[PDB]
Amino acid sequence: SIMAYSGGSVMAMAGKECFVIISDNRLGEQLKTISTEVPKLHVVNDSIVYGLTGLRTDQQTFANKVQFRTEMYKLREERDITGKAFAAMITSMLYEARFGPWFVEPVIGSIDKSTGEVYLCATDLIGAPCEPEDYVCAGTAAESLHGMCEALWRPGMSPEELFEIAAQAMLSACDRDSLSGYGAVAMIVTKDKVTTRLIKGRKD
Amino acid sequence: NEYDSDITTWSPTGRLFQIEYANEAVNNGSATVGVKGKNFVVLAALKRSPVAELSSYQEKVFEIDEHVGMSISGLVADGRVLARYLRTECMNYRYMYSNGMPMNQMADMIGEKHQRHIQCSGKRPFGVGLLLAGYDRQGPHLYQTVPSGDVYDYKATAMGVRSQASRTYLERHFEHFSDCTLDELVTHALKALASATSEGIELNVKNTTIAIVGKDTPFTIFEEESARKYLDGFKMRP
Amino acid sequence: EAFYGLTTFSPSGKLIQIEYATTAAGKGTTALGVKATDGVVIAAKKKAPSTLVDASSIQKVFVLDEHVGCTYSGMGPDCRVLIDSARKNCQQYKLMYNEPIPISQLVRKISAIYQEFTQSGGVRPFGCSLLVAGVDANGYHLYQVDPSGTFWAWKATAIGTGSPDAKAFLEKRYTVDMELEDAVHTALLTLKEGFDGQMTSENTQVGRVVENRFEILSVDQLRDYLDQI
Amino acid sequence: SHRYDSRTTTFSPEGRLYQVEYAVEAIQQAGTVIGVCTKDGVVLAGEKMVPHPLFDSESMQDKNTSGEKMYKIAEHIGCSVAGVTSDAYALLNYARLSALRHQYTFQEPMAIEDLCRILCDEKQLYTQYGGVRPYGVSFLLVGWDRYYGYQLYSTEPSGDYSAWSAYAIGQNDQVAHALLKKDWHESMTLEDGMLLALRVLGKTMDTAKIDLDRVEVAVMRKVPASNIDQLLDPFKHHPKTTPRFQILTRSELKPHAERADQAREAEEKAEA
Amino acid sequence: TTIVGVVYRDGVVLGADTRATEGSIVADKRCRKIHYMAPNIMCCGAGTSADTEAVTNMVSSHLALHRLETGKQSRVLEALTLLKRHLYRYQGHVSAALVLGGVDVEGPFLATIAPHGSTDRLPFVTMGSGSIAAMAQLEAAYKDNMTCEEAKELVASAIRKGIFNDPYSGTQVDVCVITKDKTELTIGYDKPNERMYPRQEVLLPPGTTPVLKEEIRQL
Amino acid sequence: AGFDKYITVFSPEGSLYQVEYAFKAVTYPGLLTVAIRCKDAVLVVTQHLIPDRLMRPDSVTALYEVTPNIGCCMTGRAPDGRALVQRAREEASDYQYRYGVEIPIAVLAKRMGDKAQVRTQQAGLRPMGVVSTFIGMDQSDQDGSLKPQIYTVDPAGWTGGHIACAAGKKQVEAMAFLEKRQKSTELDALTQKEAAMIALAALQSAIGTAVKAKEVEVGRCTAANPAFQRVPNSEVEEWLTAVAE
Amino acid sequence: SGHDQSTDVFSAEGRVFQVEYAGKAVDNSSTAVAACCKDGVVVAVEKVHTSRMLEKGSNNRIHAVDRQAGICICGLLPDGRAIVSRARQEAENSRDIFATPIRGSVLANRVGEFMHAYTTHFAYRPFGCSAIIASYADDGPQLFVSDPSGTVAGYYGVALGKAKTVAKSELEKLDFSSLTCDEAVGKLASILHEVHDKQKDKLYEVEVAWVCDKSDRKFVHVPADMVPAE
Amino acid sequence: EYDRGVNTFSPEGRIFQIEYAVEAIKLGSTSLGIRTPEGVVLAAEKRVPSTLVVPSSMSKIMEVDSHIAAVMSGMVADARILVEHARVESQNHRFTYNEPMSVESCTLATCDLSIQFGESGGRRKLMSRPFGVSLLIAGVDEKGPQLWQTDPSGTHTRYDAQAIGGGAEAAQSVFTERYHRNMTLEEGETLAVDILKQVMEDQLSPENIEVAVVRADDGKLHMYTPTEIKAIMSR
Repeated sequence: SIMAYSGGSVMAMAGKECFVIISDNRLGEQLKTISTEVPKLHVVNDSIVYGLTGLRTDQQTFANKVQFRTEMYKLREERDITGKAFAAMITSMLYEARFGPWFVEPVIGSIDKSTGEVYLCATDLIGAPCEPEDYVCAGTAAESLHGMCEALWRPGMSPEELFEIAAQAMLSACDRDSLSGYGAVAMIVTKDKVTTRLIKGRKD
Repeated sequence: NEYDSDITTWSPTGRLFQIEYANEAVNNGSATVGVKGKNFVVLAALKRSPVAELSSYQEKVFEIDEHVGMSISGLVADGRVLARYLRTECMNYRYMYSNGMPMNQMADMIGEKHQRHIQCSGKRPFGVGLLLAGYDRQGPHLYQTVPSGDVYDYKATAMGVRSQASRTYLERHFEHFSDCTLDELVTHALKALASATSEGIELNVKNTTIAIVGKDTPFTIFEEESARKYLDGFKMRP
Repeated sequence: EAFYGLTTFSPSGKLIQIEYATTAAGKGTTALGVKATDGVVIAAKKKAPSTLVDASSIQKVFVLDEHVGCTYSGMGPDCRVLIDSARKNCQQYKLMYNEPIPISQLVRKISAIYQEFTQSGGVRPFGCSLLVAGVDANGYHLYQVDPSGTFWAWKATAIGTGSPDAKAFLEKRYTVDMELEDAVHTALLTLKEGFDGQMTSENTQVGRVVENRFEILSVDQLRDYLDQI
Repeated sequence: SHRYDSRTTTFSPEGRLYQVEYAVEAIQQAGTVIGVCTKDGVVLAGEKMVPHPLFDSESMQDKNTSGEKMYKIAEHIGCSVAGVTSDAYALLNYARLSALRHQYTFQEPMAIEDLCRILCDEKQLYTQYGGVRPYGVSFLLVGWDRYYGYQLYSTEPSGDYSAWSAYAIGQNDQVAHALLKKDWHESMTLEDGMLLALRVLGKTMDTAKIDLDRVEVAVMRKVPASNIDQLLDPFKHHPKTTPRFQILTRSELKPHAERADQAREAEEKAEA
Repeated sequence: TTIVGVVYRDGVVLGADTRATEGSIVADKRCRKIHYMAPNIMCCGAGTSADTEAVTNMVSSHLALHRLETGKQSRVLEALTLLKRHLYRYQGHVSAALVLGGVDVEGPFLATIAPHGSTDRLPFVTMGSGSIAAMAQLEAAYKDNMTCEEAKELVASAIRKGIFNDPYSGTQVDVCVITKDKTELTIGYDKPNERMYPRQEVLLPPGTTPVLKEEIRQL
Repeated sequence: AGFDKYITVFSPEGSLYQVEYAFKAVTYPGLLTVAIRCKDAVLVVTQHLIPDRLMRPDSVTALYEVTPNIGCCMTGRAPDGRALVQRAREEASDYQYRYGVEIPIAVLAKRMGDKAQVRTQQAGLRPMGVVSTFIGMDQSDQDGSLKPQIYTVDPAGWTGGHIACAAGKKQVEAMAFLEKRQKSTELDALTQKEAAMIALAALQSAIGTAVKAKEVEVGRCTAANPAFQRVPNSEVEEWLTAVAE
Repeated sequence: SGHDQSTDVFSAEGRVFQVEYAGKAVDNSSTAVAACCKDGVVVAVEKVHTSRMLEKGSNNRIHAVDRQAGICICGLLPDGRAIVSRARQEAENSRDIFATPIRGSVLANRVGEFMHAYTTHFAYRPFGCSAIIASYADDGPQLFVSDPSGTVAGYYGVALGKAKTVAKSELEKLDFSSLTCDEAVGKLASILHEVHDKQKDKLYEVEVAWVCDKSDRKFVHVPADMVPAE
Repeated sequence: EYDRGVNTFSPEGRIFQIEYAVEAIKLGSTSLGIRTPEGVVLAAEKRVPSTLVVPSSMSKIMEVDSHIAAVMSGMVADARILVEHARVESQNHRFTYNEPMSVESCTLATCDLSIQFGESGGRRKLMSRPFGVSLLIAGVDEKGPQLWQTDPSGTHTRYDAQAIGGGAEAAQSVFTERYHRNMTLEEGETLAVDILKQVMEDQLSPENIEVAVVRADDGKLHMYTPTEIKAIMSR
């Protein structure tokens, strides 16, 4: 299929006043690894981090469109876009091409810097939203990621515990997936600081 | 006059001065005469004579279809546009029905085409008048169109510069046109055309075109070579 | 078909058509708006031409969305086009971002139509001025928009006939820490000062922006505020 | 009807376009804004209308995008307007759209000269086509790009643009040009340059003890990068310093105003 | 997906399940399928979630604009007409099966809109993959002029029939009651599938996953 | 800057001359109409005078059906109003096809006023020199009952409801008579017969000729019968005889 | 001044002067009369010829629009031809979309709406002709007149043109209740002959058409040997 | 001036814009044309603005096709459009019928392009004004040497000897005499040179005028070089 041509997997997980968003590093052409250092995460602002999964050209085109839209929003509206508004904007952009769909599947995590509420979203290729309170995941290893997150996640996690759970789930899901792997990159977003980490993985 | 600069402006007395100016343009063209007989229609066109060595040619008589032709007077470009439109309509009709367009329908179409250009702001009237000579199941037909859009069904008529003399001559022999033969019709048309020439110019082949349409005669134009039979022996006897 | 511009510059650098439109926008009945630490109240003057006009049918205070309202002074039919455009813009914003439109963005969108009709060909400028009041993520807002497209943010302002006197009265009475019903009292008194007769609940239309919403006041509510001033 | 057509985009017997000249005259009555292009930044200083006691400030977050006189086009581009403000807003939106489209196509900041050129063609188009009035606004563009560093451009309401080391538009622009020529050098620091701006503004508006409620100042400079994240794209070069457009606040502008007016007394006390 | 609508004595009772399946795998266990249309009109949706969300949001925005224009409350027939015209315009490619329920001055109004645009106004309706098992319940216990409690219990039972006999439905029953004056939406009206056998909660101390580079950015 | 009154541009006084001139086209024909509403019905009476005895009296009329439940009266340039009627009917039909319900009278009046405003801002279009009076019944909320409704649309695009209104030649005198009668009684509490008598008395007093039945045409909407229909001449005759006391 | 140069401009007294000028152009045209005889409609027009060499039937002013409907033109003939084309389009639309002959009132309203649309835009001028619509549809015999202003009025008897007042006065002497088309043809022809001035219009012809029960409710011209000689 | 429109008629019946464009022709340089049984000769006055101008860059005679030439008078900028249209139409005729296009047909196409001017936009974008160009098209076809003249009104006229430009009436006066039906090509060339002499304010030099000839026997166009023009003068 077209969605599994480039490989890649992204997963967001919700802490208490924090969220951890993690992506694999592999970029390939349906069996062959073009590169092993291609993360799929994008930072919109200090509060929102989103990742794209699917056809890599569609990932890049949609990321460019989203960057254009967010810069225009910040220019017109003198403020940073919020997570819910950003997710709604992505939903509208994806539904505009309802019959010419983009082959991406975004995974958005956001936190209110003043409140601390965590908002997660994961739409389909046509924008059908999904907002749970535990975790979202997309990619070729989506089933394994879902299983690991269901088996490991608990409500009241600390940023460190949440990061460890996310890293373990991501690595174990990529081990069973031939189109994902080669380490991981994770972003822990709290109310006060944002941390970026690179996680050892198999070179397989 | 502040009511003559636009076509969509009515004069306070109920006149349209732009159309009247187009009629004046038609009245300044070369003289032409149309005569209708029992089976034939003959048009006579007065073309420019050479200046003693220099013969200029300008096409005034057009062949519209196998059974239809016309003579223009006034703006030559408008006459060419109208000829193109009429030829296109005739080709369209003969394609659909495998027969020539009837003359009444043709006259209605020319009238509608003229009227289409006298009511829009971004349009101007055709500064040309037409004499349509044709034949159909209903017999010979002779029409005259004006920039206003009126189409006149005529037994015999004339238009152009100094055409009042041609008209007043035709008003003496027209009631007999239903009995005159083709040669007599040609002679009558030639006399009418000669009545519109200047003092020192007599009709001859160099400056006269003769168009003929009939029941078994497709619309045929007669010029320098073919006009010898009608103009070599011809002189106005008062 | 009228594709040339009707507003052009003058040898003095003035767009006299826009100035004439502004003059037309100041000939309507008196409308005014007052901001306060917990809301904005805008009051207009519904003076019907006769007693046979069914004052309930005539409206000078409009709801643009669930959080923003408007009032005007000048040409009402000119105002209704802008009211409809603002309502459609609010709906489109809610469809796009799933959030109430901020008042500043709505005012910018309204101002762009003003400029469009003051510069595009074949049309004349609008002959009305708008008073927009609303709530957004950064608090309470009250804007004035003129036919030229220029907009200001106000604490207390007035438009229409008798607007200089209303603004002069508001300047001395307004207080930086004025609260909601105090602002309503001030607005009603300011209308009463320039009012030709007696203010009845069928003669005035008032809308008080209260913390999440516009909520045009009912006849009974306006009576409850009219019998108290 | 064609009778009432004003024929805006037509030539006159002298080859001059009257609508353009009238727009220029309109800009002459707008508030004065002065740009000074130094080697470590560009300063914009403009006079804003007298603040009415009932004026309210739009409680905008991110108080660096647009002021009462000065606006941000892109992260590396800023501008100031003089003339029809409502005409200026549409052109500002167009300039932002053009800059973001260029960033979309090439993933690099648009050159300042390129942005100045692209919005000048928009103004020129209305003087030759359309049959409507042109934009009555002049722009002072500031910004930074790797090809020429700090730059300063001025645009006329005809499509013409020019590059300047120091310029002014609005009221008393000739006087401001005369005074800027007296005092400007290439070896000028940012804080010196701002000192030149206010000192020229306060003299064009003819005030002593320059009023803080009537002046606005913006700066295009370069600051150390803040949001550089190499792990998210290991192959992208991130520059150490990024251009920043910052509009000065009331508390930030008065330390520099105090330098300007004491400089004014220091220079006027010795004229005897 | 199982969505059910019932007309009772005074008002309409709508019900839905909360399971959203990402192609044979449960994506979200508490999806919301009872959408807002008006203060007196609601619409449950089944099928492509994106299409249902888009059409419901668009028609609700149009209704809000129309009530701003007219000043009256929206009629259920107006929402039905808008939805059916939009769905018919796309020849069923906007795959959304809707159950529309509201109360007007003309009384309760319950209808179904097929993805192709056809509409059926009925006293009790079912839509979705688990609709048939739901309908068999309604045909077995529905009576005219039920009280609010009877209608709510019947809707919950019909939803539970699709919950247990359809793999695509479950995890809750969402119930919405619409009357002339009030519209109430209960989310946890019935929770037959509770949380049993809690997790082990195996702990992973910070540092069990090796890190290659780290970057901390204070805000 | 010399004409400023042949096209829709502002005068130096901030007024539109081409729209004020269209207001004088309303009273130019010399016709008058009066619309009133009682507690349960709405009536409109329009002057229907045929000086030419060779003219078929029932062919020309100023009363039009917009929808079965919404009727209209046009006062002013007779063809112009006809055009607006067509537009109104279209504005009904599309509405009926867009929402599935019949268009409310207030919404139709608002949309017709929107149509009029466009011709006052676009340069090449001439305003319709007529005043439109739509009468009908409005379906109320929370009780389901019907209420009579009158809505007038001006050539300027101004739309407004009315308890009672007059339009045309000597409309000021008719409005003054109606206002004077309103100071004593309550129009919204009267019956159909009393409202009809008041409307005919106002029409007669405005012109002072004691009109007959053939000289007027009356349209009516009632709560019992929401459809708009014209009152037969016998009922108009009995109303006039009741007025003649 | 400039208040009478285009139709999109109202005068200070609320008038459209271009429409009035078009009506004045109509008033200078040849006289036409029409009568509704309770069993059909008879229309009669006078055609003035500027030439004695015109073929018989030239410059027809009466044209069939449908089987039962026809239009007589009083004024600028090409404008009348355009109006007739529009009316024919309206009549065939009813027969093709609604499968019914167009009612006389409906056709008259369509003609009036078409003529009125040219009095509202600056880019067009009003028609310089009045249209007499004679129909015998399912709504009985109908006779309507459409003014260059676009207003339509139904008549029992109507007269238009230069010799309008005298022709109208002659029409006032008829009963129109006992009048039948057979005698109405002669009455209208006699009125046209009597009211016409013989020293200014040397060449004149009377063209009469009718649609009643005698023609199977079909709008046709009269038999040649039915109108009086003079 | 914009008091009158571009489609308005004069009270005498003439279109104002067309009559104004005719007066622009008389302000241009003089162009000649001679038809003889041996061929057709085109002559034109260059009237260079300065001695620094490369005379070949202001060619008053342009080649429409290998058998058809065209010489213009008036506004040379507008004449380029007409000549390009004529070239395109001639190439289209060769493409479709595999034969050289007749001179009359080429003139017809040129006038068809010329007439399309006005102000009403509607569906097609028309020219705001007529061409200020009068064309003189010479060629050789199945009907022998043919010379035609084009007007800004869009009216084509076949001629035996026509002259356009400033020195038109004097050239016609010379045409009334000294011309017959059967001149030789050399006689026509000498007549054209003498007529240019009679109507030229400047002195005649080989590089001061432009001469072209389409020969009946050859059937091809031949642009004359300054030495050939001198050889014509030396006779």
